[PDB]
Amino acid sequence: MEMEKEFEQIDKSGSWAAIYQDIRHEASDFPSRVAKLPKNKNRNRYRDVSPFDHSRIKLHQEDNDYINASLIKMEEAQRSYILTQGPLPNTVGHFWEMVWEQKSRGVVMLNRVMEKGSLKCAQYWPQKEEKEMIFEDTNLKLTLISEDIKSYYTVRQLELENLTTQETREILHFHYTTWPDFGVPESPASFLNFLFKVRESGSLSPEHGPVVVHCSAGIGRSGTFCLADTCLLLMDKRKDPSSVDIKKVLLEMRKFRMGLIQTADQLRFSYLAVIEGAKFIMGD
Ligand SMILES: Cc1cc(C(F)(F)F)c(C#N)c(=O)[nH]1
Repeated sequence: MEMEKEFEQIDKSGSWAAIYQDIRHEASDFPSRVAKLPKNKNRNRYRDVSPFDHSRIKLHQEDNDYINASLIKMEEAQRSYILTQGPLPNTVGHFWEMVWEQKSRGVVMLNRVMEKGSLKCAQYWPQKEEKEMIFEDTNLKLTLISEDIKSYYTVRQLELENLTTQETREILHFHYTTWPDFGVPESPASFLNFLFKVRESGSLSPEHGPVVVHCSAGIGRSGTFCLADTCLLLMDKRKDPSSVDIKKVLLEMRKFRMGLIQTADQLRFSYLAVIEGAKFIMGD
């Protein structure tokens, strides 16, 4: 069924909440024993959003290797992603340790530090060039190199130093600053423009570690980014582009982290984004 035809029949019958509950019913359910140990209690932003044990990202430390982050591997597509929660006050050093240890090139942030009059994350990168940050706990220095503020997003160059060794690496911060407080955007055009800006940078390419992607909980907004990116990749890759089924790709991705796409509005938007993206993909 050409994805767009399925979109029209679902939209006309008014059945997005219905379809979404079905995906939630067939989703995998694996154990997250480590996320729940008493010691890890202040490392989780939300009581009901946890990394599955089989796919969790482990820190290289002997003390406590735990972070709320999952490795998502889409095999046929040849693309991996790290999905994580917005850092907390006491996990900002762990966040930057993960970026270093996994060799990531880019970080994608899809929330504002404050939304709905509350804090969704910590201010985990420097606001100014001359005022760097040290994370004592993980032996790291982070420096703002450059900022490029656009209408729908901001792009930043950061330098990360492991003070243990004196090695430095350049990290790219892609910040989508315009998701509305409520709901999803009206047109996917600015979100697709943003996705392609991340792609262009090399941040999603196989010669780097996996990209790190986060929103507040790391499952909603994040899930949409990854779902859209994987579905366009497979359309470009397969012999039959129309054999790409969004529902199947989602369920495959939910094998690695719980709860990816949190509302039927967000599922509906992910179809829109892929559909509009296929005009590019397909020679246009
Ligand atoms: C079973 C399965 C499904 C998918 C799906 F396409 F759906 F995402 C991929 C990918 N990529 C895979 O490697 N195995």
